[PDB]
Amino acid sequence: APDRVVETYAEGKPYDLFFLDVAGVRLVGRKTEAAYPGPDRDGLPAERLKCALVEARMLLGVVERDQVAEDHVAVFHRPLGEAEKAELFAAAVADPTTDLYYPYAQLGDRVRETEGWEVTDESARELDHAEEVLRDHVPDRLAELGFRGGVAYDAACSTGAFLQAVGRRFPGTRTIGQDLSPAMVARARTRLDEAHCGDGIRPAIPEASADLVVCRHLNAFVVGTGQAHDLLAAAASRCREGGLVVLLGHTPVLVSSQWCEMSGLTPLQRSGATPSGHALFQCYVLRKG
Amino acid sequence: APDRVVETYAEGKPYDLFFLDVAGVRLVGRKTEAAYPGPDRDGLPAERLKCALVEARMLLGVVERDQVAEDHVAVFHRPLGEAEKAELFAAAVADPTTDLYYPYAQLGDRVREWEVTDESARELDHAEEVLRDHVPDRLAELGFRGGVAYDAACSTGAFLQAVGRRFPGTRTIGQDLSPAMVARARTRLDEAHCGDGIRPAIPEASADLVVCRHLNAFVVGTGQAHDLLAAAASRCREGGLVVLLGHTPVLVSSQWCEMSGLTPLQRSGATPSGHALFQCYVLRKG
Ligand SMILES: N[C@@H](C(=O)N[C@H]1CN([C@@H](C(=O)O)c2ccc(O)cc2)C1=O)c1ccc(O)cc1
Ligand SMILES: N[C@@H](C(=O)N[C@H]1CN([C@@H](C(=O)O)c2ccc(O)cc2)C1=O)c1ccc(O)cc1
Ligand SMILES: Nc1ncnc2c1ncn2[C@@H]1O[C@H](CSCC[C@H](N)C(=O)O)[C@@H](O)[C@H]1O
Ligand SMILES: Nc1ncnc2c1ncn2[C@@H]1O[C@H](CS)[C@@H](O)[C@H]1O
Repeated sequence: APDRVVETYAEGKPYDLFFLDVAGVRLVGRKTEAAYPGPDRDGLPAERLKCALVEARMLLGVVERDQVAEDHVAVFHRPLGEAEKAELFAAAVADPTTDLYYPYAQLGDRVRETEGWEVTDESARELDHAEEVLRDHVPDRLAELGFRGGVAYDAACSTGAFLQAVGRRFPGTRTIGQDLSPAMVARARTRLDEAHCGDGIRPAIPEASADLVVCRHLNAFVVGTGQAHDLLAAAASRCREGGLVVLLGHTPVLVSSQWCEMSGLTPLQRSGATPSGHALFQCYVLRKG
Repeated sequence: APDRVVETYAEGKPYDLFFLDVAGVRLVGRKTEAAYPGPDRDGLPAERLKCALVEARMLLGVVERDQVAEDHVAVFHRPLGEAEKAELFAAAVADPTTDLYYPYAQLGDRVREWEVTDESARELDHAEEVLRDHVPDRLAELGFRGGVAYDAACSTGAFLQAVGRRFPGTRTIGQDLSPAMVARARTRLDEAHCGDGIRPAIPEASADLVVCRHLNAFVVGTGQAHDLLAAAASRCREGGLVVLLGHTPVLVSSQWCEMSGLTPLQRSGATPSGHALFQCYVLRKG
C-alpha cells in the first residue's frame, strides 16, 4: 500500500518536502521545527527552530513518483516503519556524501514573496543564530577535507560571522567578503579582512584568486533559480582550480549537486550531521576541476 | 556527468516529459511525434502524429532527481545511448506492469487554457485508433469475459463499440457530458446517456468493465479527475475491471488507484511491433 504527502501552493509549503538520497533510493519527509542546535537533554527540551536541520522523525517514506498539479504538489511513497526511519537516517548521518535536497523549493505562492538586506542588530543576531550549527561544522570539516588556509571568499557575506569563523579555524587565511547590501558590508567590515559592496554577479576579486569560495544565499526566499545558477558561476569563477566551493542554506539550496557536476564542480560532501547525529543539513563542498 | 532536460511554463510543454518505471529504475523522455499507428514499413514511411505513443528514441536518460522551479521544470538524468534506450524500452514492452506517466501534465500555462462536428469526431477517433485496435485484445488476454461494459465519457462511442466487437454479447452503456456526443454514441452502443459522469447513469457495482478516456490533461483538472474516477469506479463490480487511457496524459497515478482499492494489473501497453508504448492502466477492483 502506497501513501501520499501533499503541499498546496496557496497555504502550503512545497519547500518543506525534502528528499534524502540513501541506499540508491529517495526518502521523502516533511521538515518541521527541529531541536536546535542539539537534541533535547533530560528535563531540558531544546529550542525548536525552523532551519536547515531535518531529523529522522520528519521522514515519511520511500519515493516512487511525484505529481505536480495546478494548485499543489504530491509525492507518492511507500511509508517507512519507525525503525527503518532511524536506520536509514543513521546511515545518511554516517555518510556526508548523502544528498539532501528540496525539489519544490521554488514552487508555490509563498516563495513568490521574495523581494539588499538592511537589518537591525537583533535581526542580524537571529540570522547568525540559525547558522550556528553551520559555523561549528564546516570549518573543521574543510580541514578534514584538506583545506590549509589561503584566501577565503564569501560572495554574500551578510554579517561576516560565517567567514570570520573560517578565518579563526585557519590562521593566516585572508577573509574577503562581498555583499549586495551596503548595510551588511558595514557590519562585515568589523569581522573580515576585506568587505566589498556589490552584486555578486560582478565579483570584487579577480578570477581564480581564491582557495575557498562560500555561497550561503543561493536559497529559497533569497534569490530565484536561474539567478542562483548565474551567481554560482560568478562565485565559482573566483575559485582557483583545485580549490573548494561551499554552498549552504538556512532555507533550501536552489542548485542541485547534478548541476554542480555539470559545471565541473565535484561534490566531495553534500550533507552534514550535528555531532549527536540527531539532525542533518545541506552542506555542499565542491572541488573546482 | 549528468544532463538536464527543461520545459518552461510559459512556452514549454511540461506535459511532454514522460517517465518509465522499468522495475524501480526510472527513465525520463520527451515525447515527440510518433510513427502512427505502427512502425515504418519498407517503402512506406508511417504518418507521424503527436499522440499517446512514445518510442525508445524519445527517451533521454536515467532519472536522478527533478527540480520544479518558479518558471520551469527540470529533470536531471544520466544520459543513455540509443542502443541502451532501445534495450531498456524492450524490457518495458516485455513487462506491461511498467509505469508510463507524466508527472507535470497539469503544470504550466498552455494546459491552463466537445460539442464538435463529424469532422472533429473523426479526428478524435483517428488519434485513438491504436487504442481501439489493441486494448480490447489485451483485455481478453487479461481474462475479461464480457458482461456489462460502461464508458463514463463515451464521446463518439467508437471505443466502447470496439469492446463490444471484441466480446460479443457484452452490453455497452455509454455516458457523456455532451448531447452531441450522445447522439453519435447512440448509433454505436446498446445505451447512450447524457450527463456529467459525477452522476453516473448506471447503478453502483453493476458493470464488469468501466472505461475512462477523459481523466486527462486538456480535458479536466486534477481534482475533477479524482472525483470522476471515484464516481466511475463505484459503478464497477468487485472483481471487475477499470481501464484508464488517454490521447493526452492521464492525470491519476497508479498509486492513487491503489489507495482507492484498485489493483493495477497493467500500466502500459505496447504496439504489436514493440515500436511504441502507451498508457494503459487496467485495474482490478477490490
Ligand atoms: N526573510 C526571511 C524569510 O523569508 N523566512 C521565511 C522562510 N521561513 C520559514 C518557513 O516558511 O517555514 C523557514 C525557515 C527555514 C527553512 O529551512 C524553511 C522555512 C520563514 O519564516 C529569511 C531569513 C533568513 C534566510 O536565510 C532566508 C530568508
Ligand atoms: N482539444 C485537443 C487539444 O487540446 N490538443 C492539444 C494537447 N495537444 C498536443 C500538444 O500540445 O503538443 C498533444 C497531443 C497529445 C499528447 O499526448 C500530447 C500533446 C494539443 O494540440 C484534445 C483532443 C483530444 C483529447 O483527448 C484531448 C485534447
Ligand atoms: N546578488 C547578491 N550578491 C551579493 N549578496 C547578496 C546577493 N543577493 C543577496 N545577497 C545577500 O545575501 C544575504 C542573505 S543570505 C541568507 C541569510 C543567511 N542565512 C545568513 O546567515 O546571513 C543578504 O545579506 C543579502 O544582502
Ligand atoms: N465530466 C464529464 N462527464 C462525462 N463526460 C465528460 C466529462 N468531461 C468531459 N467529458 C467528455 O469526454 C470527451 C473528451 S475525452 C468528450 O466527449 C467530453 O464531452
